[PDB]
Order: sequence, then C-alpha cells, then structure tokens
Amino acid sequence: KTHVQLSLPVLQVRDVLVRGFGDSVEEVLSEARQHLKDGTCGLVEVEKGVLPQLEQPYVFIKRSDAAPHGHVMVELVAELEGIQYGRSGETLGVLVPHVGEIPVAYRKVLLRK
Repeated sequence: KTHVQLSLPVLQVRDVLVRGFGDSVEEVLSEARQHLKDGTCGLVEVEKGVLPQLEQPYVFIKRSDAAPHGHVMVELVAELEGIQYGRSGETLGVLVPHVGEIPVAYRKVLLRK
C-alpha cells in the first residue's frame, strides 16, 4: 500500500528520551520510516522552544492534502541548518523515537509510504 493508517503517540518534549533519529538527512528519514512501520515513532507538537530541545536533523510530518477515516494525509520532510528536504503543507509535528514515554494524545495520520 502507498499509504498506511497510523495512530502516533503525542509526547511532551521534556519526556522525550531519544531526541532524534540520527546524524544525516538521509539517516533520519530512513530511521523515521522504519520506526513508523515498527510502531515505535512518537510525535512532538511544534511550539516556541520545542525544536531547540530536539536534535537536528529534524523529521517533520506535514499535511500533504485537505482526511480519510479521521486520518490526515501526511508525508516526511527533514530539516538540517534551516534547509528542508522535501516540500509539503503545514507541520503536524516533529517525529522522535518512542521508547515507552506516556503520551498526552494520539494523532491519526495516513502516511505516504
């Protein structure tokens, strides 16, 4: 399937134990996709002061369309030193590894895979 229905645990930035996916744009996109597939991916909602608390490169989920079965269609865009790799809509959040942090909510997405 080109798209997969996922329910992403929404984590508070200060709870996050593993604050990025790796050290290159290609690695973080690779790792983010693997974690999304394995159900070990969380989402942090981007507000003032969040991103400086996470590790670059960042992986964003961005709205790719204006929402089947409640699931917003999203795709991955990475960012490193102010350059983005990919082009998409509004940020729903920044992806991070999930290693058992308690979420505050779930974000239903349809991920272009």
